[PDB]
Amino acid sequence: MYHNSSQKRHWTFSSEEQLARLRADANRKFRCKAVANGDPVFLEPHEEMTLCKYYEKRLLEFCSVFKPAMPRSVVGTACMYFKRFYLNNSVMEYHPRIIMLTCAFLACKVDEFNVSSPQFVGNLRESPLGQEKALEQILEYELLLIQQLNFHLIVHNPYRPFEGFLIDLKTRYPILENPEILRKTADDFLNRIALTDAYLLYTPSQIALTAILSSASRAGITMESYLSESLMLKENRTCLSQLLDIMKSMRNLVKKYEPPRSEEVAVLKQKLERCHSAE
Amino acid sequence: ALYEYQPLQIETYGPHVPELEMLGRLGYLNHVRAASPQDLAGGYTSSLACHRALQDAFSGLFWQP
Amino acid sequence: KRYEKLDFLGEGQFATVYKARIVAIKKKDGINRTALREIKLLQELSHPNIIGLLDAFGHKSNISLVFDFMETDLEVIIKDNSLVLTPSHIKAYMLMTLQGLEYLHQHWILHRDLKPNNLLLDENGVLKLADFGLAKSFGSPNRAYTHQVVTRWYRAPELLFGARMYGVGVDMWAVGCILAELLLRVPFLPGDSDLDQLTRIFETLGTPTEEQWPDMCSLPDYVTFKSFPGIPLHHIFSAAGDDLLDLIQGLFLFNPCARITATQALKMKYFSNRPGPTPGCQLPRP
Ligand SMILES: CC(C)c1cnn2c(NCc3ccccc3Br)cc(N[C@@H](CO)[C@H](O)CO)nc12
Repeated sequence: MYHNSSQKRHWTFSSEEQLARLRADANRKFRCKAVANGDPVFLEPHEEMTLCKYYEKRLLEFCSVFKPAMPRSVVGTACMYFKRFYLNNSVMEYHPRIIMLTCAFLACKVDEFNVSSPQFVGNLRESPLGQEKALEQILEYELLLIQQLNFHLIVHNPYRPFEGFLIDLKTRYPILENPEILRKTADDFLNRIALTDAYLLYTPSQIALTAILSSASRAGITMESYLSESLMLKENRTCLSQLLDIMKSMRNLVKKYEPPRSEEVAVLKQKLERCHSAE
Repeated sequence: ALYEYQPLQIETYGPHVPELEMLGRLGYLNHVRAASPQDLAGGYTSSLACHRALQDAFSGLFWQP
Repeated sequence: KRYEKLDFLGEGQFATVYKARIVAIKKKDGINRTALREIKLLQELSHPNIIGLLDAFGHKSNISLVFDFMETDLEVIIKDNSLVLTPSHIKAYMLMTLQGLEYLHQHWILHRDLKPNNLLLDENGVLKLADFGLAKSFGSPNRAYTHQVVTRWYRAPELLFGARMYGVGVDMWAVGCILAELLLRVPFLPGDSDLDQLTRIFETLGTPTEEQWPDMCSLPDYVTFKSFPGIPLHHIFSAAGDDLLDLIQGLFLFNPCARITATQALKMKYFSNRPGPTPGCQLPRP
């Protein structure tokens, strides 16, 4: 359960500034180690973030076309693994292309989506020799990824809380005649939420509720009473205000997210290949 | 020196979830898929799925890092 | 790593356990799925009656888990003959097992491997559920669970009939079998095959009817059995008092839905009656 999970205890952070501090610290540690081993080669943390966003998008593409069809919870767990790993590691020390595959591998294992290693690597759009090489890389990096996650493998996704909120709305909010028409748009919003840092800053229930209410606002339906009356927030107005602020900041997170640009992506990829060749 | 039962008091940081046996009486179960006869024979009921979904919907909703 | 090996404790098919300087270390597919299951489940649980995972390590696909060292286990207690199992000791063991199971079920996890050797005891008399290598999360409709879980002697009849979807009833039936073993000091239903296990169940407790188990015939491996009267429980357990018989009957109900949950068992009068459970310090040491 999330309310006493390791995700809440160690992997939900107070602010985006703390995440930026962790990423900058990772970048600075790699720079220190590379200089103490013996220049425009190094990537700056914002470039690292651009590459990480691009490779999270590739991870989503990989998990989408994965046969047998990957469960959505496995994809969420893999994306969370990627985010957590690159919170404390640099793309220069560990290549995101291998780390995303390792994240998907570990997520399939943890979420009990039994897929054999040959049929896991068979999903890669590469010749067999590349598939074996990638399998060896994934096996090498599996324990590293697990250690960098601090052996915290259970990831609480917003999908089950989303379903629970839909059940609660169907049962106790007759004003919302058919809550199901909120799902599609809400699902869309959830996807955008996945592209930001929101999964590291907000609870899954908060993310699901924000997606639902953003869908409702986009549909023109207002559901203040559901929060105040059904969810028991008229007795404690301060808690309702905090929830509203959480949701507004989450919407602002989605608003100010910037997708990576293709030319910057290509330049940064070539720079990262340079880093991994020189290293 | 005897034993007196005390319910597991764990903070959910969210709205109170109705008890499992009350889900049918309160109308929640009309919005979850009915359990098949094999499910019931094995001991699995739609009340369990509804209860888990509601518990995860309400867990940590009021929590600030 | 930090740990230097000191003694060899035990060995299973998935892993081998050795005591190290004081902790216990348990040793192309990659990291073993059983070890990952144990790690991912024990990292999300913190209860006094659930074993704690201190650390893990390894190289490449190899991995070793580190737990706090447990002095004994319920199997050694039951099989020991110099030890007397008073109703107070039995009640204490059941209480700790049921408290751990109630916490575990509250977090929607089935142990599915409950047996006397998987109930570990420390020097302070605290019982802990261990061996979460088969434990799984229940409550999700879109999650097919195999029925090979639970060792045959403790496997619930719904499992033996091929139940793919089940709930806490499997753990509670295992708990009832453990209680019967504590009372009799021998395994309750020592079947040598699935059919033999079902035969022993239906002969000791009577073949369940369509009224005791409404959808019994809908299970995948359901086989019609001849009708046994079943031995009355007070003859099997002559020393047990009426409250204990009530608890045992609740634990051994054939309908898994009607079978008593861990919370319901904890609320039963058997645990609140006197004598109370013995303190962990006064529990028998083999
Ligand atoms: C691994 C960890 C959970 C642990 C810690 N302690 N411990 C004990 N101690 C009891 C004992 C002590 C000294 C001499 C003999 C025994 Br018996 C047994 C055990 N049993 C293992 C295999 O050995 C079962 O396969 C599954 O639990 N696991 C553990």
